[PDB]
Amino acid sequence: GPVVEKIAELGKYTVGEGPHWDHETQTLYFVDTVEKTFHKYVPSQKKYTFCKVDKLVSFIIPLAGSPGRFVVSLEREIAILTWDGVSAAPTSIEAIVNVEPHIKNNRLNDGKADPLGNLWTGTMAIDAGLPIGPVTGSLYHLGADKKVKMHESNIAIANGLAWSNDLKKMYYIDSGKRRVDEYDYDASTLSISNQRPLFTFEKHEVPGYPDGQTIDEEGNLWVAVFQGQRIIKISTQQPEVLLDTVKIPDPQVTSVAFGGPNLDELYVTSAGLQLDDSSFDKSLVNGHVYRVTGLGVKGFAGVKVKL
Ligand SMILES: [Mg+2]
Repeated sequence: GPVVEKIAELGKYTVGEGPHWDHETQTLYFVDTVEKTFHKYVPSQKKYTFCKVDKLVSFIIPLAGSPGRFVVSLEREIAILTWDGVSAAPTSIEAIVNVEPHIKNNRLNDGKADPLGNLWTGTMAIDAGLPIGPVTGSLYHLGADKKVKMHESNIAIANGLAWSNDLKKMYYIDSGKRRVDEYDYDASTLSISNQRPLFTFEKHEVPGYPDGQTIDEEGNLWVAVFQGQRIIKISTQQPEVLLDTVKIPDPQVTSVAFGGPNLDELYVTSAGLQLDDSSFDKSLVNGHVYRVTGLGVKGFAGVKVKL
């Protein structure tokens, strides 16, 4: 019986997203895509701060070796944000690369560093829709040479990413496909190949859409289910195996990250934005942040981007 706790200190988010646990400073970072804000929460000291920008944002990841600098998305730009962690505006922003300069109605969505510190992230139409909408996105990684390489195309809603502990596989979610895919991942060349479905929602009566994901020390995936009011735990040893379900009060669960001193607390973001064709009445759709404990598994600290 896991225990799910609403973090009252944090309030309500329109689309809370992109949780990142920095273990060295025991700090959780996350974003609100639609409200154009970055957020910082220090649980041990009950400290909460935010930063405002004027572009759509989708991730915030500390830069390796540079305290107070972060790699972030600003619409289609990957940028370095210099932020003191407390002032409401950044100190400076420096663009690294625009991934799609000539696709004006796209944006970056989910992004994460692979275990080697390479940033992987995908794009999507700003007006992407569920269950059907424009399909214009692609999946990229950024090299330490500041050039992007494309790995996948025809993505509707570029979402959660994770890598196996032995660095042989990569897991990926296009929410439009309502499944989690697995790929063979070559750490030497950074190539992915042999795409196959790992877990298909329709085969297991799972409502909603997969969104963010993370992996634990046992190699199982924890997947946020947007419009499913839950997180699910799924096997990576065998396809199509649902291991557990944990209900979250907010229906629009968006993403997940392990954190806390012992890396055994699961932080969970959600979205209060009410969409058309929701399966839930508006009084239920709030956008709180949750902490889940007693899962009996640990995960890994967030990886910094090397760049
Ligand atoms: Mg997402």
